[PDB]
Amino acid sequence: NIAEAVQQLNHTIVNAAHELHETLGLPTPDEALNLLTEQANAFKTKIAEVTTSLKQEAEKHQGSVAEQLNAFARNLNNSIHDAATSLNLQDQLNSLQSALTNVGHQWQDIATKTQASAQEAWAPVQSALQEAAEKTKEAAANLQNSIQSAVQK
Repeated sequence: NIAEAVQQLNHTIVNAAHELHETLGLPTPDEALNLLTEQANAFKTKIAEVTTSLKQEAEKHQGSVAEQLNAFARNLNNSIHDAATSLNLQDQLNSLQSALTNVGHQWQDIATKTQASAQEAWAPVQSALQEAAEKTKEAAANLQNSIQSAVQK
């Protein structure tokens, strides 16, 4: 189930990243920079939301799942914090593209983990993980919609 969610996330992310490159076709090298920074911030905002809600969840469980859950969240947060920092279009673009890529990889990691647990250890936090995956997918679809609408007018 998570597997699915996570698979759908990936596709989303992959595409979104492709589009990032079309920000370069914008009128000014300034317009785009502002656009990007904005988008990056919107994303960052959302990913951090998830991180916080998953941290909360972890607080309710025992064992290594809770540990690992809290960890995942922390990590998601680390791959985004510094993504709208660069002072130029170039670095900005690189930064976002990476940030996006790292969020996807981290999602795959945790998905695989849950899958490899024969004792079904992750079952107890499945809903939370799923919702979070959805929220991440939306953030990335939203971003894409933006890079798209700003390149059609």
